[PDB]
Amino acid sequence: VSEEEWNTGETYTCVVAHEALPNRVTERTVDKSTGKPTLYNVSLVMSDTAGTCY
Amino acid sequence: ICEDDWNSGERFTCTVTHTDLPSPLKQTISRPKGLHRPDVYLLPPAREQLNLR
Ligand SMILES: *[C@@H]1O[C@H](CO)[C@@H](O)[C@H](O)[C@H]1NC(C)=O
Ligand SMILES: *[C@@H]1O[C@H](CO)[C@@H](O)[C@H](O)[C@H]1NC(C)=O
Repeated sequence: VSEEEWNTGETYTCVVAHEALPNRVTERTVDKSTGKPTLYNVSLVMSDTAGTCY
Repeated sequence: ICEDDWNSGERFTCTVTHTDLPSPLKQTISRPKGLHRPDVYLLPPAREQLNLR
């Protein structure tokens, strides 16, 4: 894939079919931001941490 | 009155006679002479009640 088409985003999926896979088919995916990135941007927020929990 | 008077032990009488009922009706009132102290706790609102917003 041309380098302009990868630095946009563009999720690609690889589907394989084989006689020992569960539903006979599996698939993976990658884009610019998931696979081997140079930037990990977590942003987590916890809220109502006291709460009333049973 | 003054509050030492009701606190004293002296009784207080309300004396009324009526026309049809000629006899005086004595109401003799006093505080019952003859003790612990309270322990005020203050309990704060539940968490459930505040989660109703
Ligand atoms: C890094 O995290 C901060 C805090 O949320 C955020 O404002 C900033 O944009 C992030 N930078 C990158 C490069 O992800
Ligand atoms: C990192 O994440 C924050 C929150 O979503 C976002 O505002 C920020 O722009 C991100 N950084 C980059 C470089 O996109």
